[PDB]
Amino acid sequence: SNLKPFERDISTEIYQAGSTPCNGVEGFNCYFPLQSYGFQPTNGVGYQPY
Amino acid sequence: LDSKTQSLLIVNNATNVVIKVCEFQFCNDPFLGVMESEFRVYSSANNCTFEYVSQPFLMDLEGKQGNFKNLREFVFKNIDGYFKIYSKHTP
Ligand SMILES: *[C@@H]1O[C@H](CO)[C@@H](O)[C@H](O)[C@H]1NC(C)=O
Ligand SMILES: *[C@@H]1O[C@H](CO)[C@@H](O)[C@H](O)[C@H]1NC(C)=O
Repeated sequence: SNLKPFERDISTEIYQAGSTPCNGVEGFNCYFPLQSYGFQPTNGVGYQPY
Repeated sequence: LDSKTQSLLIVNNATNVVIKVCEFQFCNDPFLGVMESEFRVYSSANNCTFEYVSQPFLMDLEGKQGNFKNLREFVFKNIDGYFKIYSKHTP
C-alpha cells in the first residue's frame, strides 16, 4: 500500500506480488522492495542525480 | 516487534526519560528489574534511527504498598509521522 504523509518504513521483506508465499527466495511474483538505479556522468538530464 | 521493522521504545524508569527508535529484539517476557538488578526490555540494537534522553528526576523505586496517591494520565497518537504524547499529573 502507499505511504501516508512523512511516514518512513525500512523493511527488507521480499514482496509477494501474488499469492506465492516464497518467504525467503525471490521469484516470479516475489521481488525485493528495494531497488537501485545508478548514476553516471554520461547519463541524460532526466536520469542524473539531484 | 521482532527486528523486521522499526519500533519506538519509550522508558521512564523513575529518573531519566529515554526514548529510542530501534529495530529492537524484544524478549518473550519484557521487564526491567526493581536496587534495580535487571534490564531485559530488549535484547539488541540495530539500525537505530532516533534516541533522546531527558534530565534526571526522582520517583518511587522500591516495593511499597498502600493506597494510590498520584494519577498519571497519557494520550499516545501518531498523525502523519508525528508521534504526539499528551499527559496530565494529578494528586
Ligand atoms: C534508566 O535508563 C537510563 C537509560 O540510559 C539509564 O541511564 C538509567 O540509569 C536508568 N535508571 C535506573 C537503572 O535506575
Ligand atoms: C541495516 O542493517 C543491515 C544488517 O544486515 C545492514 O546490512 C544495513 O547496511 C543496515 N542499513 C540499511 C540502510 O539497511
